[PDB]
Amino acid sequence: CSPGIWQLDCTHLEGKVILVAVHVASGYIEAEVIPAETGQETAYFLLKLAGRWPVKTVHTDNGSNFTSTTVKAACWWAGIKQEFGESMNKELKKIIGQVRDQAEHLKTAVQMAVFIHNKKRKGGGYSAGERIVDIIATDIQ
Amino acid sequence: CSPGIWQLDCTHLEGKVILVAVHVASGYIEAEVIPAETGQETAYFLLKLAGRWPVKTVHTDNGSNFTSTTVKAACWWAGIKQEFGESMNKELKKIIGQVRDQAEHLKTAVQMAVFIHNKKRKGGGYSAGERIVDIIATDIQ
Ligand SMILES: Cc1nc(-c2nc3cc(Cl)ccc3[nH]2)c(C)c(-c2ccccc2)c1[C@H](OC(C)(C)C)C(=O)O
Ligand SMILES: Cc1nc(-c2nc3cc(Cl)ccc3[nH]2)c(C)c(-c2ccccc2)c1[C@H](OC(C)(C)C)C(=O)O
Repeated sequence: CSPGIWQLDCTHLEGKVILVAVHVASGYIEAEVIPAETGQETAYFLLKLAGRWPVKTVHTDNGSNFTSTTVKAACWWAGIKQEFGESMNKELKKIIGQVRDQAEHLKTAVQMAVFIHNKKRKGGGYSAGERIVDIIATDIQ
Repeated sequence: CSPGIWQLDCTHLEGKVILVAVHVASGYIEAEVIPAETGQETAYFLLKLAGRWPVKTVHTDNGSNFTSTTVKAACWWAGIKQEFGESMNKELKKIIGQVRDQAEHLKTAVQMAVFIHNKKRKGGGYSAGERIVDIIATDIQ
């Protein structure tokens, strides 16, 4: 599938909000514990994302997430469009579960789990980390 | 130069602290406005970094930055080593200066400037964004 498609959603765990972005074509993840599930947090996260990867369109499973003028301003500025028409959210949460006692804060456990997931070779042998980079460079060259 | 070398430092602007990571070989940047210049912030940032890129060693211009047990725990966990033996900090700040009135918060202006810098083609024609991805994939293949 297309190299500029991302999925963005918020799970909850321990009374906190985890924003999770998946690079659809590769399965690569960025996630962030956010204080509140708001347009401002989402806008900000999108700007961070877009400055790091070529982000053409973003899908979500909660469309209402994308209605705030704040979010609209961020996709306007970065040049992003919504997607209208895995779950890595289960798996990520499987991994957080495993590493939870290795860290005091949920946020640290999240980043441990992002790390584990992104490196883990899918022997059949690339990792998600290796695939996104290969796909985006592939698509340069 | 080696594809797993990163530089990490904190500039100040408007009474706030900006953590800036540079991928040395490419000139690609990740930056983040942090509330305080502490070991905890640095540790956390390093975990985020390492889960996204293959991070072998990290250089800094303030070695004392890396002495806290907190920071040590993060490079231990992610498998990172210090570097002992551009400035993109001028340039980044040039760009923040330019975009400042486009955003209410310093943090947004930072992310705008990271975006601008990472995409900007160095016509001679790749961007920093294109080079890191090419270098890391290059180094896979
Ligand atoms: C709060 C916190 N405190 C300490 C910690 N620092 C210490 C310093 C001393 Cl002197 C003794 C015990 C100590 N424990 C550590 C070592 C970590 C840490 C855990 C795993 C990997 C890297 C660092 C965290 C961590 O939070 C971040 C720093 C990443 C924000 C967490 O959520 O567990
Ligand atoms: C605080 C804030 N508020 C609003 C904003 N939202 C609005 C909603 C309405 Cl209804 C009217 C005016 C509005 N202005 C916007 C549109 C932005 C924004 C600026 C540039 C690109 C994307 C979003 C920010 C922004 O901060 C983040 C959201 C990115 C954390 C900033 O620092 O300027």
